[PDB]
Amino acid sequence: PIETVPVKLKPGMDGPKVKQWPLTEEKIKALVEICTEMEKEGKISKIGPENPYNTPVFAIKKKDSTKWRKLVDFRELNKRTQDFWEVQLGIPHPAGLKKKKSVTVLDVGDAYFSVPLDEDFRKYTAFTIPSINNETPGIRYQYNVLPQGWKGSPAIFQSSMTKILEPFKKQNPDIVIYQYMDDLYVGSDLEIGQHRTKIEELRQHLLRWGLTTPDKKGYELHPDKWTVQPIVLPEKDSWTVNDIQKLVGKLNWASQIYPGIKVRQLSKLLRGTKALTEVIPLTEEAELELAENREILKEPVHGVYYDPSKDLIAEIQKQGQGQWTYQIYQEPFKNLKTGKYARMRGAHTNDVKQLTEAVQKITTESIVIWGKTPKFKLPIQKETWETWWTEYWQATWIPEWEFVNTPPLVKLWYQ
Amino acid sequence: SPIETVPVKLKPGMDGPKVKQWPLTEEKIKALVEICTEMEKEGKISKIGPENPYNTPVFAIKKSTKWRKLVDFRELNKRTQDFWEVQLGIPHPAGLKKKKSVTVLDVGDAYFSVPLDEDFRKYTAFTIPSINNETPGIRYQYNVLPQGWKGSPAIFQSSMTKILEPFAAQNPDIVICQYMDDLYVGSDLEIGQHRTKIEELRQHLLRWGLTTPDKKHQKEPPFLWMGYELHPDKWTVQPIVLPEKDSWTVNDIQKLVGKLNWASQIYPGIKVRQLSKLLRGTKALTEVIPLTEEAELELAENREILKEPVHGVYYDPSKDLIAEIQKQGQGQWTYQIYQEPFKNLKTGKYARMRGAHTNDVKQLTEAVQKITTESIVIWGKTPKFKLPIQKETWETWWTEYWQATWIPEWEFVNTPPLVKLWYQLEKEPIVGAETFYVDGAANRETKLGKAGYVTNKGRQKVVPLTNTTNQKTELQAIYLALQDSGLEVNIVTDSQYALGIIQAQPDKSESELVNQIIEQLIKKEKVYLAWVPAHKGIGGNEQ
Ligand SMILES: N#Cc1cc2c(Oc3ccccc3OCCn3ccc(=O)[nH]c3=O)cccn2c1
Repeated sequence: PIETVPVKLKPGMDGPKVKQWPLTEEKIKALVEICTEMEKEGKISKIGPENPYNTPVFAIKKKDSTKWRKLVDFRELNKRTQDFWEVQLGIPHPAGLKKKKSVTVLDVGDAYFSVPLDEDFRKYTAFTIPSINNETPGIRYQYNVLPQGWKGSPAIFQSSMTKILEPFKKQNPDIVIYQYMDDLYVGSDLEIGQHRTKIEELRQHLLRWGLTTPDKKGYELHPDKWTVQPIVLPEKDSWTVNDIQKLVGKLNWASQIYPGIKVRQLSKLLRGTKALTEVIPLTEEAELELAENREILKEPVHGVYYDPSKDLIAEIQKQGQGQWTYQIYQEPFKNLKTGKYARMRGAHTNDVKQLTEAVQKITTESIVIWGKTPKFKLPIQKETWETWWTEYWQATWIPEWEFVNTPPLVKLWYQ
Repeated sequence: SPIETVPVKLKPGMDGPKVKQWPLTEEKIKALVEICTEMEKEGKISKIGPENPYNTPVFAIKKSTKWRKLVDFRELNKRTQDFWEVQLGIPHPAGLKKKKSVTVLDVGDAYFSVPLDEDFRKYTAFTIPSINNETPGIRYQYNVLPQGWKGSPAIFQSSMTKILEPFAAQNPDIVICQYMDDLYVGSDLEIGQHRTKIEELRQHLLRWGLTTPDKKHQKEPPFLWMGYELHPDKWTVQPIVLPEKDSWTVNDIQKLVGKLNWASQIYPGIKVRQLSKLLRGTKALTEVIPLTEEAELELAENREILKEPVHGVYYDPSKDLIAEIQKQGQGQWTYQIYQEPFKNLKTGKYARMRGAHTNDVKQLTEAVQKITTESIVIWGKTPKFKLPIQKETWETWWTEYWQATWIPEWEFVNTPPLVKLWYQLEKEPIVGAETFYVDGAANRETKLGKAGYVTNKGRQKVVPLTNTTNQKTELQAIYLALQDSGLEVNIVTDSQYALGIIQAQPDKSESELVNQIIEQLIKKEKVYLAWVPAHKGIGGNEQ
């Protein structure tokens, strides 16, 4: 009977009105079955035509063993309710989580289902289960309880979460716990063995207060290695004209980021019109430029800090051999974080799956470091991604994304 | 009427429409009273008092031989709350499943058979005027869903669905499809049983106030629905008419392209490239556009395709879903979706309008995505693909493409025109080959440019150019090096543009210059294109 926490949209902001993407017959049936039981438990209820709002709904298999889950793209509602979960109720972000050696993630979204939602706000939680070939109008539900995927749900459950976590935070004062959406990030410096046992302690402390947590045992994420990776120049015994050409061009690109790089001595080495395959020995004066530009290329950039008022931007580029690379930034050439994602050797691997897994890997790291997700510039056809991104999505959140139609001129510069 | 009403509001911070009934045609006013009295008799409207209930204008017109009442609700519609959108998408016949008997039923008075929320009935007020002094000033409000109102279609559809819900549970075997004011009941029962259930449904709807067709079910197959001919065991588009003229306006080319596209869903081979190119001018609709020789060929070829009727089958969920793609002409592609060879569920085409340079493999990848989307929309699954491309051809492409592409389950089809990589650039420089240092430039004002090269062997050439762009000369310099080199050549350019076009490995383009470069690249045994930063001085090409 907990009094509903009233939610008000920003003045001048109407509710979300997003279309429902067409789905497989298999996925529609799983949603109808899930929603039928959710309606039976009072979590959701059907609505009439006087509700014009809609939020897209999808189906994933997190456990992947006869386990269909419902995922709602509350991205638009999150933007139009930002003042509620970013100003009125705000979950502060710890900066010590990135310093901890191991950070385990736990799903705690089931706690929101007990808390009711304000009757006046339930209109904006509306979603539609689509019908195949428009044979019938969709099935229209709205949430009566706190909806998972909405950023206002953990902000409302914030006080209840802090109260439940208080005994565990007391016995373990050095463990950092952060709540982003439906997931609890738990960071410590302990040995992996006793870290997992301490995580199992928190899992049982959460359980004895009525908070269910998936017990499928999402490996631990170690953020000590996280850094802006250094740009590496090729290392060869003997050099050719072409290898020095690729070297001069790469350092000219780094001049936009790293100033103080000089290639003129290397440019003097390649002067007369010569064959690319012609092996030109390295002069000592230009060799000094290679060593001077290897040293300055391992120092971090200057004047690169995170801006809380600006959004994060993540660019992924495909390097081949089942490997991808990424750069998180806010202003161009000022990289807050770079890295590379390489899928473990797998015959089942596909380009979309690797990009999907990369986006989830990048978003999680970005959540741990900054407490908010970036907007991805995805190297994929728009309609291709919008069709198959749900097939490998194992996360409860969905980051913003757009699609790049302009190719990268040189892939090797990032790698 | 016992149907439960739907609560309707006005948009926040708005009030009822208070328009005035300016027109005062005495002839029409009497005919309006004759309708409003016999419509008040049926309870669809009710006279209202002098207390301001706002006002909405009314007019009269004649199509029987009876005048009709029209109420301009645009002001109300602007002030009414938004509703859930009635799906614009219509079911495609290729997705429907064959039913032994299909019955179409139309509701006579749809919106006037469904009530309206009482608190919202004041805003529907309207005035019947009188030219006489001491004007009687007849006033009325709507008790049912008015015509041309914003919420009438969505409220009717949900009310109809809630009315069908008891019948559907009692009779789960029958299948009812709802579209606007129509119901399409399909059953695999014996015809005598089917006709009993239909009359049972008509009685159901009459108890709720919904008129159903008399004369049993006034619907004889085939059915003409949304430009589709629907038959018991087949479907096809309603007959297409292609006009023959001497002059063609932009209006006529639009209508012709539309009718051609509509035929593409069943008639295989339709092309609309050259005809749509005439529309690329996008001038005023009234202007007359001269037909080209290639567009008149497409129309003659399309008229030959439409000369003999072709039909399509319905979906059988028990069987596999297959789609076959064939390349057509200049980047146009045609696909056919079937479950059995001689009978196709539907057909279609794909064209790559966006972009100036592309290759065949990328267009085929895009076509599969288009078919994958359409198959999900119509049948809730993706099809098995029969594609005219070797696996090693596709595998070589996606492993080195900068984007990510998903290749579904597919088998090879040896029916030409096949899809192949006409050329592949070298990844490392070629030893024992000449090295062409190319560069091109032009002045924007003069439009006069020059392109040339300087080889390692000392060979040099400069060719003048007129009416060119810096990009057109940067590609021209590479074309020169290709013309003047052996079957193995190393080219070095300072143009990220020219490097970009070539490294994308296109096999066709709009610019004639790129087409000639593709020809040389195909002729050459080995080509290594490399890039260096301009103005560093290493290139040494100064013109
Ligand atoms: N006017 C019109 C019209 C009829 C229909 C329609 O008919 C069906 C209704 C329920 C089940 C299967 C159906 O049809 C399946 C295919 N079919 C269609 C016609 C026929 O005679 N036999 C047959 O098996 C469905 C969708 C749009 N429609 C538009």
